[PDB]
Amino acid sequence: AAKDLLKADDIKKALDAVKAEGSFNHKKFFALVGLKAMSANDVKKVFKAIDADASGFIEEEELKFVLKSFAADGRDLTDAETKAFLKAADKDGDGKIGIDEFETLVHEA
Ligand SMILES: [Ca+2]
Ligand SMILES: [Ca+2]
Repeated sequence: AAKDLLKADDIKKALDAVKAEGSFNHKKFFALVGLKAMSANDVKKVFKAIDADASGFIEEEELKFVLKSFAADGRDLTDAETKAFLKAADKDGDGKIGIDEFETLVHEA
């Protein structure tokens, strides 16, 4: 979904910016990849891409592999990057990310 939804050149730019281990910031990533200005309806389509097992939530293991939803060659996130992303996104503290939490995170910038 993500690569159909989003500009190829945006994706390359976003992935380039977070190449170095430790450099992933969700706010910067969302802005560069082009998710920031997208409608809730369209952000939902990206969410479903990241929700690999179709559970309805992005749980921690899926967050670690978030970059592979944008490029198959996307690196894993580090433990710290994963924890930082999870803490920012998981608004209710239940350990995983629901759609409405994801929507809010994308648009809170
Ligand atoms: Ca899931
Ligand atoms: Ca949650």
